[PDB]
Amino acid sequence: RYQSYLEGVKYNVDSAIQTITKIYNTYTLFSTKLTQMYSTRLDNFAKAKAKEEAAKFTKEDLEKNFKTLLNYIQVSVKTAANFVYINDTHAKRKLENIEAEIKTLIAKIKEQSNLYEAYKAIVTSILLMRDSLKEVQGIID
Repeated sequence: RYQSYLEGVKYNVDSAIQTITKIYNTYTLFSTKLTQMYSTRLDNFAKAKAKEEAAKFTKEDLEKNFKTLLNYIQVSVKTAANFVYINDTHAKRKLENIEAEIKTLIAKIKEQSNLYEAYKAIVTSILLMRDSLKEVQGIID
């Protein structure tokens, strides 16, 4: 009963952590394509392929990943609202703080026309958020 709440929060927090890693790995890959397409060491064929690849990253994909992240945390918060003990109510409080931050990041992404700039606006925040979510996992398990 109460165990299924703890299990549900653990699953959704783990999925949120994975989603952040997916977003950060996308940023890393995007960055390398932008570097490659202006590189002086690469030939024209290779730079052209890198320019094509840099153009295939979408704001839609970033926004989808952020909606996936928000949804995992929102389920975590709804489930954690059933927590009653001193340590797991603290986990619930951290998750609500993280939910609010995710909404702020989704708003920041909207106000950036340039996709790389949108990633740059959120990378520090999501890296810190992943660490905070790792703390949450320890607080309850």
